[PDB]
Amino acid sequence: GDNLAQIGVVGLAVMGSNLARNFARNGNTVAVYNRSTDKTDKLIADHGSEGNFIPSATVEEFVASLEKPRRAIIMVQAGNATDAVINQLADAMDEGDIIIDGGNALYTDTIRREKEISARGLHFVGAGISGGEEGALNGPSIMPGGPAKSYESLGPLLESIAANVDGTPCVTHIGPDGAGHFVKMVHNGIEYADMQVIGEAYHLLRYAAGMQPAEIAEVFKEWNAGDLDSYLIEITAEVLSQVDAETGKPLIDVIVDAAGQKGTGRWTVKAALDLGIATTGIGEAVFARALSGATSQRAAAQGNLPAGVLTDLEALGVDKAQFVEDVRRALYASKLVAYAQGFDEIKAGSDENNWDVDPRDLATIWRGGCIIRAKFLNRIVEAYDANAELESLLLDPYFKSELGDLIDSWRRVIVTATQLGLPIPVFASSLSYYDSLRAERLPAALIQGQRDFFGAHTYKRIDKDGSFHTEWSGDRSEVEA
Amino acid sequence: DNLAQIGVVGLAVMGSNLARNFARNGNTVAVYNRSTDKTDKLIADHGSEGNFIPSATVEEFVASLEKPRRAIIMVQAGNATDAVINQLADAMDEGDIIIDGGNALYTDTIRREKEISARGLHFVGAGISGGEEGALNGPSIMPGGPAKSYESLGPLLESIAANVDGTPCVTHIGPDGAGHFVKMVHNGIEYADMQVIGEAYHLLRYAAGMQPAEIAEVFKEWNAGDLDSYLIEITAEVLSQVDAETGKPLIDVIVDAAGQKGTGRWTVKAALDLGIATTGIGEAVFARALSGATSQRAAAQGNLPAGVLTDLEALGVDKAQFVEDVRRALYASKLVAYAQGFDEIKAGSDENNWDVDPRDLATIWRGGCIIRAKFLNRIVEAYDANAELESLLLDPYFKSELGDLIDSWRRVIVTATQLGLPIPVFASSLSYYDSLRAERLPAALIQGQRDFFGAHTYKRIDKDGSFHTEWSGDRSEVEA
Repeated sequence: GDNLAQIGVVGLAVMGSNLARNFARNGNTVAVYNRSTDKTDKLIADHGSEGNFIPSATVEEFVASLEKPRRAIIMVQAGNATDAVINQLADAMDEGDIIIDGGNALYTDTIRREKEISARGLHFVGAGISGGEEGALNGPSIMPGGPAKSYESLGPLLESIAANVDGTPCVTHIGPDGAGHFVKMVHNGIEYADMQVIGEAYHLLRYAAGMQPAEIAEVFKEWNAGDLDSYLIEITAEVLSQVDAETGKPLIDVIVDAAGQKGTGRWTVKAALDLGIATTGIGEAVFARALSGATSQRAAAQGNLPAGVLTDLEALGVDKAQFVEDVRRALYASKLVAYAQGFDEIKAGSDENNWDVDPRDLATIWRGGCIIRAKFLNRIVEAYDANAELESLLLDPYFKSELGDLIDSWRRVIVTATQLGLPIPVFASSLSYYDSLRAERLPAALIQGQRDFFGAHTYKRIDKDGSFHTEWSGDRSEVEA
Repeated sequence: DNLAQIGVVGLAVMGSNLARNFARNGNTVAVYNRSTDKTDKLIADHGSEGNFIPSATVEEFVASLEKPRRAIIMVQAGNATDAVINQLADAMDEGDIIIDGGNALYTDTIRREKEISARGLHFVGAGISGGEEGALNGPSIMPGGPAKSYESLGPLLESIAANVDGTPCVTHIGPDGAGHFVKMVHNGIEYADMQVIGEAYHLLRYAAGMQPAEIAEVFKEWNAGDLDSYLIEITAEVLSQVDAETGKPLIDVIVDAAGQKGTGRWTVKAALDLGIATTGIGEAVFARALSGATSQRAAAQGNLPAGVLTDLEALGVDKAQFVEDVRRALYASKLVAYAQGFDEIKAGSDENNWDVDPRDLATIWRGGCIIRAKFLNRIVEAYDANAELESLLLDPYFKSELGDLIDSWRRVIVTATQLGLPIPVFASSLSYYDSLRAERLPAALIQGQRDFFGAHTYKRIDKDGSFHTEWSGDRSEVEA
């Protein structure tokens, strides 16, 4: 009846609350539960006007106040807190019901949980939810994984709260089991890289070009008009514009430059290492966060490492404005490299786990409700639309056409930065990855040689299939392995 | 009597070679292998090398060991290793010693310690380097476990360990998984050492135009100086080898796909979760992953725009100043890799309660290991002078060297970029260096970005406490 809810949310911290309210604000009847009932009461009291909520003090009431097939969404801390609730819902649920973790869960746990829960006759969906607390309230990006029959009852509910971009719901069936939580973690990694490339551009503009932060804010606003158009560059301009009331100096000059990597960024570069994917952009970005928090080591390194002979833009004879454009092109290229790696990681996760994930879906639903939202994503959708089996976003004709006009600026940026001794982790590592991909012969041939010498590790040959070994200690003849 | 002092479980190449190491060094060695065919091949071929006491069952193997019983496990890492451990503990006496010598994950070793520690026994996780020739001819052995066990075990281990200037390349590392942890960091450092040699060889061949034969000759020249290493010495051989079938240099015929299928990745994962910037080892592992992506390489080869490129001739760069500039970029990039590697040891040591002495490692890595080089003595000296040295880069010797390395370092990154050649570790290392020097890093901006979109608080250089700016409202600042 109308006394039954279409969806329910277990765990009413700010995030679980915001998501329940979002379901209620878009005309869904929503059941809400929390072990400590005090939280439930505070939702009803302070936000009950936003729509039609059905509160329960027990798990068995919650499950009884839900229409069928029963959709419940868990929004408690990741790990053991989560498994607790999952077991409680299955004890109480009937066969054919759908259980959903919407918390930030390692995708390996999601596969374990999906096997066990499906075996118990139920249905398990792991659902990535970006946008933090704001997105959860006003429109997130939803990335759900589980049985495709479950998105049939779940899909239209999520399409009602999801961020909308040009009439299209920023949510779609990702693939089976852990695909959703996997793609959310890749998206958290591709954000560290986005924040890092912007940082690098800012650093080169402040210390090579001698631009104050208010003036750099203006340059980002103008770049936000072009191809780089993104929510992150938009807000970066707001931050650099800010002034500290107390001191009168730019707010950024009064913030301790120490940013922990205590987040998801490190899980992305780990699966990359496990799937054998060169994610140098996200890696360098995660590493750069670690280095910033080395307070004792930075204090001791300060002014104590030799710089070498350094020049400036004036002595090089470099026009400020030409250099600003060059940094913009270096930024763009480095973002492309980061994304090409991230989408490689997606394709490798998908093959390893037989997921059949469509990169087009991710590029489409990441246009709203998350921090990486940018017009840029549309060209990734188009690229895969033109060639499902594109071996790299770099090889898409549009992007390959762009690289043609980026490359010289990119090279000039790494050269100039070295000549002024300025930190450029992603810009420089992206160009090395680029020049690596385009090379006919890499120094791995010699690594194979070293390994065969010290460990009889074997090497393959260009002209003949199978493994081979040189009798290094012996006659230096070559034999089959 | 008629008892073995030490026993080896796992009679494949590592294990048979190890058992044969103990025997050749005049200990009596018990040998047992689940499948008995291997236990036979050993006695059949290498039984003449020393006194082996072979067993078909775990009971017989444990019956042949002198008390306190010492058995080394040399089998597949993972489920195969956890099984042999229970089979041993189910037959051993209180006070006996189980040693795992395989490439174990250090978190399983810490857990295996407490499981076995409980049952009255002692558990040792021992990193064994040097592959199969080192297992026979002299490995570096990095044992972690209870100190009171090294007393029984050390003298046996010192009898087979690689020996350098009369000092044995084995010593107690620290409690539980300390030994397996430093073995994993030694393997990560090995990838960086190999990658920097690659980058140099690449710039000598593609920027200077030297053929393999000539690169060999300049590598033996560098081996007389400060860079003396086993890796550079073998590199010159590899580079001199000619493939008989075609007549072209053997490395021109090798598929240039390394493959990161090793333990190099376990180092970066550990670094990532310990809050340590491992850009050298990281980029080294990344470069291996990239080399192996055949189909993406076939597709990108000749299809990505290079830009305008120059050569050394048009830059007016002298070949001889360039080859010495490359030598210094390699020396500095390797020094960055070692400093990050030793920061990971500090962190991992501090994360547990290990008190690991970095000096022991630089000392026992001088033999057995592929990374053995004269350079390690300088790391020992750096930590003798300052036990709390914040970075190897700051140790006065290393810092004095960097003074003379930095200008060549910058010219190499610059020249490589202008010739479109890939130099990942050389370039990652310089940004890390320039990061360490910077008074203000981009993390200040990142804190601002996070406070705006996630109310993720920030800190201030003047006042104390955490602060947030009402970005969506007044844009004022309110402590939280």
